[PDB]
Amino acid sequence: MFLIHFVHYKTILQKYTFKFKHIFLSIDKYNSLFFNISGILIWLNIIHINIILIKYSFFILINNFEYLIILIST
Amino acid sequence: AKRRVIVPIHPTPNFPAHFIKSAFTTDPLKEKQKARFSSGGEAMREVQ
Repeated sequence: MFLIHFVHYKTILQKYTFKFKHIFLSIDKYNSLFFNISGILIWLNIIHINIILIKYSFFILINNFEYLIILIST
Repeated sequence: AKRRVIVPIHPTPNFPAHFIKSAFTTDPLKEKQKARFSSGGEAMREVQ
């Protein structure tokens, strides 16, 4: 039987906060140092030189993977 | 004549199109010629 009619209180208080980072926030990426390329030399069958900026080059990279390439002041 | 054959390189994640046409030639009478030069942003502005 029913004796009464009432209004339904509830305590919805969130007072605690637990947020956990999903895994992919910590995954790696590939980051690189970046300087302005002053020049480039490519050689595979035939050598080719491109010069963007002529200055005394303070750093030089050599990379052999497919074609021989030399990145000047890179 | 035992004519030498060279198989084309297609563009690759490290080997873009212009790198290929400029650093690689499929006709081997054109090998061992000499260096070609090109210009970039500033040296192009000077020469042009």
